[PDB]
Amino acid sequence: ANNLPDTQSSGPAHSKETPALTAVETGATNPLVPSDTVQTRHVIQKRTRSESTVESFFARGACVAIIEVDNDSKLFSVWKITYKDTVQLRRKLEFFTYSRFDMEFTFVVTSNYTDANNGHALNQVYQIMYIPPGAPIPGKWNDYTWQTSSNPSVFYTYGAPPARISVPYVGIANAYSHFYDGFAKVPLAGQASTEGDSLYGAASLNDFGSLAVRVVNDHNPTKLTSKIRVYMKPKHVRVWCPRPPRAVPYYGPGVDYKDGLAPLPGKGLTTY
Amino acid sequence: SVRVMQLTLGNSTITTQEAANSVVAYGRWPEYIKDSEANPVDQPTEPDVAACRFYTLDTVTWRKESRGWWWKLPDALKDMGLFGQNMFYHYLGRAGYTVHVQCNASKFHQGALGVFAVPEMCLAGDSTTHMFTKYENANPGEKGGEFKGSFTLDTNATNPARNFCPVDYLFGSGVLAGNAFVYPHQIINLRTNNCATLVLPYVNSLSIDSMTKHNNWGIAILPLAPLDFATESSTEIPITLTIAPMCCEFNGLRNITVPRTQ
Ligand SMILES: COc1ccc(OCc2ccc(COc3c(Cl)cccc3Cl)cc2)c(Cl)c1
Repeated sequence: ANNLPDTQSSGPAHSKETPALTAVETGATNPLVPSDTVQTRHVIQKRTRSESTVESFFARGACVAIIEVDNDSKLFSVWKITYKDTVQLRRKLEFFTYSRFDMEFTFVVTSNYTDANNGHALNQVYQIMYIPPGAPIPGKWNDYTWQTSSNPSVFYTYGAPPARISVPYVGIANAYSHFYDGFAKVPLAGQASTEGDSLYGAASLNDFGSLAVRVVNDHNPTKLTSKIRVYMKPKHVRVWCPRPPRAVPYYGPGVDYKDGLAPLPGKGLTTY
Repeated sequence: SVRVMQLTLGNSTITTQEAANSVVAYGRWPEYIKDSEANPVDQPTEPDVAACRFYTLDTVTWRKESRGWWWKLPDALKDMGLFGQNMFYHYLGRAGYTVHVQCNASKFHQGALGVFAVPEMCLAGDSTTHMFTKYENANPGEKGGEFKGSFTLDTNATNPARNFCPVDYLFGSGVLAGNAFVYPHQIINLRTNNCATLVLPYVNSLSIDSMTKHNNWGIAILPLAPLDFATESSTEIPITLTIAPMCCEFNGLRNITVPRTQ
């Protein structure tokens, strides 16, 4: 996040040192600066790379999900936690193979009457319950699971500033894997083809669990719908192994492609 | 004294025996770009004596009916010797100036000319289409332009003139001319002086810019008190304009620029 070096003045040359010539076969990039190939003046550099630090690049709340609940089973909804339901944050994360950070979740809740001239309801309160992989998932908008004696819940009152909570680095590995070239199972010799088969590039069937959202108020016959837009921001970021960015449209959770396979336009070789 | 001076730049010298001091705009003398304010990294060219010398642009004539004249810098000097060459061969260019306006008459003549140096002197156009003045009209070169006594809207839709319509009392830009004194200036009152001398530093929001796309200064000359003589309804006295670029430095050399004309 710092300063750039100054440009030193450089005069003419006539020597056996040729920085302009190189050999990219080695796998290295030629570290030339302007003064290597032209005469330069002294410039005191004041520009910095403060905004391109790994932290500043991700320091934005991106939408990862839009959970919908109809307060007239739709009285409650469950969202399997992921960053792949949307494309924008996903593409930025995928510039790297591994990552490690904390997360900040902000929830923007909106609601409205479906009918322009019918129904009425008192102010709604929402419960956003996190169900860690293993915990019982709600079957009804009002069954015993909503007691949350151990699961973390967030109760949001409609109209209040967006709710917000922080989550630590929760991975079971030392870093989050954006790419996993493997399987969760190894098919063994002799077992039925139905056996030992698993998805390519998938780890746990339930990585991070899911969110169960519901309106706590008793539902009125009035037609109402609410949407909880989930925004996530990685804070305290560290990333490893850069990768080229996604060039063609995403086709699922994997690196699969199908449709926009011809991303580049035509342009004449000798056309400026 | 305040009245006698001699200016020498390169191979050119100007003498005056009736000056009224000289003005150094904003109290800043022209200078070269410092390393702490430098932007383009390539080695600059500094023609020095070949470009920083006095160039005499065309002489205009003042009559009882004149409304005023205007020029744009570096535009007015684009065809001036090696200064113009360097201007067109380089992407970027920077320069300050010494503007010396000349106008002598006699002890029986009257009149006062207001000479103003305006940074970013944007002028008003002639159509209902905003910012419609075309490049060729905005950059007249050494001949410059003239102020008008009234606004006249160009209505030829088939062939719009796309020119300026600078009304004099509106300073050609929608402001009152009497307030133009907030800009560096001098007055050539015939009963007092022969000339006006202004030293202009480079003014811009950048250290260096494109001289072909952008005019930094504008020179406006307005008759504050009209020309009058003895009893000759007929009177004409010339106004000669001599300008010298200062501290010229150019960056970004390539093939020469040949702008479209007329
Ligand atoms: C590589 O990029 C990643 C890695 C992991 C991720 O998710 C891990 C994750 C694990 C638990 C929770 C649970 O967080 C919550 C809690 Cl406790 C209470 C209330 C609401 C929430 Cl929301 C949320 C996200 C995401 Cl979205 C991107």
